[PDB]
Amino acid sequence: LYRACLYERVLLALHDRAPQLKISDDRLTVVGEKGYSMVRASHGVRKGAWYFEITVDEMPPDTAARLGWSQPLGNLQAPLGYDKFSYSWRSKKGTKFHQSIGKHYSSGYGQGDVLGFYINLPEDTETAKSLPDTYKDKALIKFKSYLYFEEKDFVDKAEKSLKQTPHSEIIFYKNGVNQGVAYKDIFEGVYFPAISLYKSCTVSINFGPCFKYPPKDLTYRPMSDMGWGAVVEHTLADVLYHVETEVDGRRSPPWEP
Amino acid sequence: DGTLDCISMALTCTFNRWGTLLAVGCNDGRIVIWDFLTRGIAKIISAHIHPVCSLCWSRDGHKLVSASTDNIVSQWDVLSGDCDQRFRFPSPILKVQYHPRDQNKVLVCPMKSAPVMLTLSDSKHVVLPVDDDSDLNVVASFDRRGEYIYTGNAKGKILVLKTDSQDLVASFRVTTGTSNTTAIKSIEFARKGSCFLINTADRIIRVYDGREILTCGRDGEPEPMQKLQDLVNRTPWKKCCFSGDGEYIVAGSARQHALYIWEKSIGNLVKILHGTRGELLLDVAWHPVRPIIASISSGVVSIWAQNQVENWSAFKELDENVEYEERESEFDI
Repeated sequence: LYRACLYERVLLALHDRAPQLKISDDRLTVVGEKGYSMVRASHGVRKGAWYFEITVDEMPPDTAARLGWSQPLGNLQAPLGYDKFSYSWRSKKGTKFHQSIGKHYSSGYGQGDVLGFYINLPEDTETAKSLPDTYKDKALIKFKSYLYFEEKDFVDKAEKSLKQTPHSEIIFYKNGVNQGVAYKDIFEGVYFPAISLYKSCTVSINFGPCFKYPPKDLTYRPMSDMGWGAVVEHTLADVLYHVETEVDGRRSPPWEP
Repeated sequence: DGTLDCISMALTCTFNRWGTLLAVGCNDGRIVIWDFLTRGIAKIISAHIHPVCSLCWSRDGHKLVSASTDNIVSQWDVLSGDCDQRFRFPSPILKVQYHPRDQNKVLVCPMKSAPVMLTLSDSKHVVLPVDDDSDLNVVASFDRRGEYIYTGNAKGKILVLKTDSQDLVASFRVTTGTSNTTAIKSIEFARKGSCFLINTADRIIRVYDGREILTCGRDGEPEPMQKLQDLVNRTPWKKCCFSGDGEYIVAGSARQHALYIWEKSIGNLVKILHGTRGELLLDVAWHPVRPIIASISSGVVSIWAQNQVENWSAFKELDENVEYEERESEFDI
């Protein structure tokens, strides 16, 4: 087996879209027909600082996309911010949306905005302060005409206590120009970049090597870099699980990395 | 679709001007004026010992002209039931018809003689002309306003005279298609507008617009507004009539006791109503301001109404599922 991903680059994963969510790989744009929906990228951040963009190609008045981040447990039919595990921006006026609450602690949005998205989560130390073990589930299925793998995802968290990940933040840019900080309070758990569609919204996510107004930081990582990082990590996850079940013993170096 | 047990020997009926009362003749020769709203008989008039085969209301509705089978025509006040006037002729009367804009005048179509227009004020009579002088069977009718007289013979010839001068203002013979004539069974007009219909022996109803006949002149080739028939059964039509508005036309198949309903503009068959297979259809009429239709068959009257979607279907009633149109702020606070 293996978790081989049907993607030439780190893109919006088709496995985590709603059945009412359409894609066009000419620009990998995403569109819908009725109400709101949510799609996510292939990768997912667990530590460090990183950055991506969204390019908007169509925004009629009855068309309002929302763009941001969301942890798993995020119902991909909801408009990216209806729960406490998602933090986005509404693309009518720059308005930060989280817990379905709109906040005007933000700049203004434009119809042809190439918006940059910077986000820094602490290392898994300050994220967990404990073991970040990744014992994975793997189940083989043969759907109608093709083979696929099932894994167990996380459960709806009843977390009502605020324990922000230390020194984590989110910054929003309009064409590189700092639109400002969006959310400093960031809950634990991995996050991934996500896009919510209203009726017929056309937007697309984009990585770093083809950027327009990139930050010159030496620490932040584009979408593709964290993408292949997570891909290699899950490769090693398959390696270690097949090791566990197949050969007696396991062993890992001095824990820190 | 609803009958009345309180009247017997129904032979001929006629709506009042507003479709509130119905005067039906009986075999005993009695007038039964029955009301729609109270759904009961309003009056009983001892008209004749002879059954009544022709009945017409006055414009004010206070007069009814009745024709017995004894060739006895008589005018009756609807409030009192008295025989206002009474006349008798040879060649027993086939039909009477008040003049729509002058109730003093009334046209009469007899069996073998030409139709004659009489007045009630003066017991005079004007014999209307006959084209072929040998028809012996000519139906005649006023138009919607009583300005012209349409006379159709057993030989398909159609004369349009002016009601005052009896002068030939238009003429044409209807065809059986190839080259032949057909017995003009009846001429009907619309109480609204100018469209009229002809029932003929070919079992084909021909709908025209009288203005087109007037502009067609004498001895012309006016085409019908519509041609209507039972292409399936080729059934004769004992009696036909327009709708009150004049956009629906009904025919009574006495052959199989059914009712065909077509439109005027398109002419497509609206529907069919089936009566008792054992009943012999005799008389047909439409409510002048209602989708209600009175039928007389085997001495029994039946009523055919037409209701809307409501009377139980009135939340906001819809027919087909509706996809909810989600908004931009549909999930916003």
